[PDB]
Amino acid sequence: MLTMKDIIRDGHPTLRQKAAELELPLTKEEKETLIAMREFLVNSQDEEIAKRYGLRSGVGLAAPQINISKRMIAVLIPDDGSGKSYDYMLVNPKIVSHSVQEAYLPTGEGCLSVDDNVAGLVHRHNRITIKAKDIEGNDIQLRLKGYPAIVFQHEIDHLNGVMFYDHIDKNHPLQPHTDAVEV
Ligand SMILES: O=C(O)C[C@@H](Cc1ccccc1)C(=O)SCC(=O)c1ccccc1
Ligand code: NI
Repeated sequence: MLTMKDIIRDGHPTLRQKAAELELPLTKEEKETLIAMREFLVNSQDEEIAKRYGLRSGVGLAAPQINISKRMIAVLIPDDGSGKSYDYMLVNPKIVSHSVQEAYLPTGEGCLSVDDNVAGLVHRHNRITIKAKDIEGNDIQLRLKGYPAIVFQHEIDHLNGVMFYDHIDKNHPLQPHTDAVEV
């Protein structure tokens, strides 16, 4: 199983690479790492197993963060109120379309690869559409609004070597952009 000593840290140059597109079907090794990625999130969201392996809680993980410069991500966003959950393992994900309307988390964002908390808003597209491949090479099209949209944008950002904190306005970090929804 993956643990925190697998996650590489801010300053590591793999995080600033642009990750390569995978050929299909995937290799057994590639499937294993994507499955594990998911298992990490699951594990980090169990209070006992996180206690035991000192896992920080995660809802998203990009392969670059375990130092694998390939275009795959996992997302595991448990129910939390509404009856929507999000358990996706995606290969070569791509945002094909999005809203003009931006959204943001009022308390900013976090990143497993980052150890300081960093205050500042990260404006994102409130709605998105992603085309991707699943772990068996079948086709996925996701329509996402709100928190999931942000989460998946966060992880996609990782594949282009973009960190959430690059989106912070230097001089007015807590200033909402006009007409942006708070999530
Ligand atoms: O480090 C990562 O890339 C994963 C990260 C992504 C993230 C996206 C959008 C906003 C904040 C962070 C996290 O999953 S941080 C953990 C988290 O937000 C959480 C987990 C369980 C319960 C409540 C919150
Ligand atoms: Ni991150």
